[PDB]
Amino acid sequence: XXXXRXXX
Amino acid sequence: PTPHEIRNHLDDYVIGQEQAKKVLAVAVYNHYKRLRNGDTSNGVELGKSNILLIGPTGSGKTLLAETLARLLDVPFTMADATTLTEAGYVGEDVENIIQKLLQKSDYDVQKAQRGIVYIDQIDKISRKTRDVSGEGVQQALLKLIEGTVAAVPPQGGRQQEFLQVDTSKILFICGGAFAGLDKVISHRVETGSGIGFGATVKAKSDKASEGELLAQVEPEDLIKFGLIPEFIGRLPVVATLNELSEEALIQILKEPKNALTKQYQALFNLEGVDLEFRDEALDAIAKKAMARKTGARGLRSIVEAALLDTMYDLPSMEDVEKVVIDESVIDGQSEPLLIY
Amino acid sequence: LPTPHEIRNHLDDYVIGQEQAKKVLAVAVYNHYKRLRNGDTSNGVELGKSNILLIGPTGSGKTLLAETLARLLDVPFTMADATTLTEAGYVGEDVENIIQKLLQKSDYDVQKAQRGIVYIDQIDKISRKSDDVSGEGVQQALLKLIEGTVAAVPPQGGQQEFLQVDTSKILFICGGAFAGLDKVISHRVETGSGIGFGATVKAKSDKASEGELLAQVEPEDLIKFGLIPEFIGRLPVVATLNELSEEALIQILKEPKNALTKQYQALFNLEGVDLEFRDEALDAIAKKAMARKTGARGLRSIVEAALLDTMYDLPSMEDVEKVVIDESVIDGQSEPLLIY
Amino acid sequence: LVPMVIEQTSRGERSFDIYSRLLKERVIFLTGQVEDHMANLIVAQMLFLEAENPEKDIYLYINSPGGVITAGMSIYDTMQFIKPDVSTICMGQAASMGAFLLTAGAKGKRFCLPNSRVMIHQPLGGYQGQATDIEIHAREILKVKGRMNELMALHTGQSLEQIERDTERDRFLSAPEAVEYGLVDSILTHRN
Amino acid sequence: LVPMVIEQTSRGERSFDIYSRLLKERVIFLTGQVEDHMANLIVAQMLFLEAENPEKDIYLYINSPGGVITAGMSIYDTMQFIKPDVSTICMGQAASMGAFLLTAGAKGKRFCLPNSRVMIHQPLGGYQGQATDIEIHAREILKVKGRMNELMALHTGQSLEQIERDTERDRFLSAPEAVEYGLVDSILTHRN
Ligand SMILES: Nc1ncnc2c1ncn2[C@@H]1O[C@H](COP(=O)(O)OP(=O)(O)OP(O)(O)=S)[C@@H](O)[C@H]1O
Ligand SMILES: Nc1ncnc2c1ncn2[C@@H]1O[C@H](COP(=O)(O)OP(=O)(O)O)[C@@H](O)[C@H]1O
Repeated sequence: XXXXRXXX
Repeated sequence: PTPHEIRNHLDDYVIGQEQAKKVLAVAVYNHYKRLRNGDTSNGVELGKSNILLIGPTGSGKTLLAETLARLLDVPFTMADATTLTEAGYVGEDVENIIQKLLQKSDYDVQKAQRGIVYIDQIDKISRKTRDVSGEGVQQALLKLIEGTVAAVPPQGGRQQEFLQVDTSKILFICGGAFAGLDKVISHRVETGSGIGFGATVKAKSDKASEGELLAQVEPEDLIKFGLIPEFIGRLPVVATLNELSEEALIQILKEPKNALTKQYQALFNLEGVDLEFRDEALDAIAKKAMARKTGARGLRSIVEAALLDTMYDLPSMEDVEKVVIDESVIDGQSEPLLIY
Repeated sequence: LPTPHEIRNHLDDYVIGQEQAKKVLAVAVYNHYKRLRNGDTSNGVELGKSNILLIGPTGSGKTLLAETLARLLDVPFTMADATTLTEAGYVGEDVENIIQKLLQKSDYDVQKAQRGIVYIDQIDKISRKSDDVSGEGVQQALLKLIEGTVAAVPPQGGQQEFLQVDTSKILFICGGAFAGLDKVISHRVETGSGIGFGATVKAKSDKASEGELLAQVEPEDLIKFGLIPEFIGRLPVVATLNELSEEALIQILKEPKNALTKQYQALFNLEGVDLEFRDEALDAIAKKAMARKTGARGLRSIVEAALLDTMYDLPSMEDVEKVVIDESVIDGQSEPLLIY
Repeated sequence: LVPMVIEQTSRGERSFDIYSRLLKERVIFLTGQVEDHMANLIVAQMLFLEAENPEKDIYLYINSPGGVITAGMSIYDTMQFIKPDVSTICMGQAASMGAFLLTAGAKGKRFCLPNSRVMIHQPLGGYQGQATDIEIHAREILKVKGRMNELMALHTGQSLEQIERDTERDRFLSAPEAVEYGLVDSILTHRN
Repeated sequence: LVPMVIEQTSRGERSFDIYSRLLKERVIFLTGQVEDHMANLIVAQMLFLEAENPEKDIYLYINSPGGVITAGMSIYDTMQFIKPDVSTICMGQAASMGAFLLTAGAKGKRFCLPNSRVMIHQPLGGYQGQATDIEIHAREILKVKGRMNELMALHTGQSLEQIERDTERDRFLSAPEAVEYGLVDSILTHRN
């Protein structure tokens, strides 16, 4: 549904 | 099919793109030239002729496709990839496009294989829980272009029978405004700038404008954007469209029956009042339109922004048989003169 | 079933100017598929795989060798690019996508995708920067992939299941261009020079071929470039393209059956008109190609731009049986001659 | 010693010297006597700014007691060659050669501080040797004096005859008198 | 002090001195007196540019009152040996040796500023010792004078007899006269 993709 | 006649009809509905019309007439004619009597040549692997349109916003891409469908005898489709979800998800699937093509051809396989395909907003599928409208759409479309027979249930399925309609014979027109495609081309063409006396120094913008920048594009430049090289390999043809011309803006408001001037004219004719637009006001509008960098679509802003006071005050006003718009009106310093 | 001599001729038909590269890929692919037919029924078990690593200039036909091979071999092929690749979990990409791409050719492969081939482009872009998600880190992830393993892959995207596919059997061909590698090997093997008086200057930029130096390339030189020796150990086979030649470009348009010159010739055969391409016109295309530093890839732009006027007017024109092209026409100062 | 400053940018923090920070904004400093080394450094700065932007005005602050003539003429020809308008400002003092580069700026973009002072005189020289050699060096310095007066009249607008009489000996000009004399355009008393 | 500049590149930001930035664009500066140290530094710059690109023109800006002859001849032989065309420009002044390196540039790529000045004279020397040693050093400097006049005629196109008469004493040449004299090709008044 919702993708929480984050990279430091 | 005549390249000289197809260009004459498109000239009626489209203006400002002379080079692009020549490209479409050649590619379109080469597409049908192969289907009717082609693939009977001494040399094998005749390259499939395709089209890849590229232009800014309001460049008339939709109009060119539409004008072709009306002129052309076979059917035409307008299938964007904004909602094309792969693997049969809730949004949509690529198979429906094949289905919609048959509806236009009335389940005629012999007539549907000779059809044309056009897609808008192809930049949105550029590769970046899961991704549904990303690079996945390229994979499904890739099979459609390279060539493959698919299975479509006739009438949606009452048996499990499908129609094995070919796809290598159908033409495809991938076109959409590519945002940011100018900085990438700028790096290659600029090749730095000299600092000494003899070396020439570039100004703020001499060759960095959208016009004369896409013609020198290459396939490797699109790879950095996000597209797949195999997808671009199947479309060796490219069509570069100029942003706009000052003279074309004056013609778009006078020759087309759907011009904005004629629209507002009928809006006031029902009220029992006449309207007029002098030539000095038309050319002034074109200078302000190009500054907005939006195209013909952003032309209504300049018109209604000027006729706001003219339309708001109008109903209360009486004995105003005709209204004249002077060049000063576009500037906004002087109000339009009223005729009693 | 095929042999190295038979495949050499087929490769020669579509590729030229690369003799050593043909023998390398021929014996490599020949012995690779021999291992699949025999499997491990012989005394020897777990027959090791031999990978291939190509190094050559840009537009030197590296991709064509892999594409033409897939047509004759008939096995599935994919063209992956390593520029987007990122180090295990970053915004750009993950290695998992590559595995599904190969299956995407047929979308259903259990004992059929193991025998497929894969190509990689721009391998030098991931060189270990020594000042990382772009550098060395990416190479570490590919080690286990090339050595052979199994990755879960949803077939067709969908079941509540995933299919396991081996990758030891799957051969990999890492293609790429290593610019500036001549300086590293020159000081090591031939001579330390280029800056001194007695030292040889780089006068032979185009007079002589850098290729000859690349033939003496070794894995130790690749370590200084940035690659990991462990990564190069998995790819013992080495292929070195020498250069592209002006006379070769003339042969590229005449010797290959799929030459662009022959496509237009076949296009007008059904039309009942003859086509011609003089030798004085092909040499000019070679100069324009080298001028844009693109090779054979930037060839259609020169041809299609020149024949746009002739092709557009050919259907309209009548009683024309032959077309002649001259060197002046390529420059754009002349119009091609027409014979009735 | 030169103080170091930090220019806050989106990419990150960067450390610059006070003179280099102003160079980024198209500002060059002319300090001390005009010599071959100091003059050749300013020329490289002007060319660097030309490539970065040929449409942005350059500002040249001059505080110098003058110096060699040949070193100064290299700067004058550069300002006229490049397309950007080289704005000049006089801080503290502007001697014979400093005044020639001051008035050589773009018309309408020349300023002088309320308490600045300009001084103009004739070229200085000398020679020791045979009489034949003295005549050669005398004719050369005479041409320069005539050439320097011709260009001074061109930018100041005065007549060549007036410049010859005023440059026979040292002549100091206050900031108000310079405006009336055509040497500058206005005075930057306060920031409005 | 040398100002620092930032060269925006795709890889990242880098800090360079004003002299090093121009070196990246095949530009070398010849400032001050010509000596063994300053001359040996310019030679290394030319070779570095040769390796980077042997087909791009090099630009040499000269602002110098001259100096040692042997130091200058090392530069002249280098310009002729390398394949690239060494373009020369005169800024401020060009003395005897500065003029020889100016005219030694590639034909058709020699320029002089509108207010630049060139000066040419004969070699200078001297010796103290026995009469036998004075005769040796006198014959050597005479060969150099003859050799320097022969090469001057080759690039300027004039006759050897004319160079001998014109180089007997100091001779100043304005920018227009240098073009008429074959020393240069044109004048870079404005940027077109
Ligand atoms: N070539 C053209 N000639 C005449 N009118 C045009 C032309 N292009 C655009 N217009 C006008 O602008 C309107 C919108 O044009 P569109 O073709 O829809 O713009 P567009 O750039 O194709 O939109 P996108 O970017 O594909 S969503 C048309 O209904 C016309 O009124
Ligand atoms: N021998 C050849 N015959 C015909 N075309 C060639 C040949 N060599 C290269 N090409 C052209 O080069 C293109 C492929 O270039 P490619 O090998 O992908 O470059 P790179 O080596 O940088 O990957 C193809 O479009 C093909 O037409």
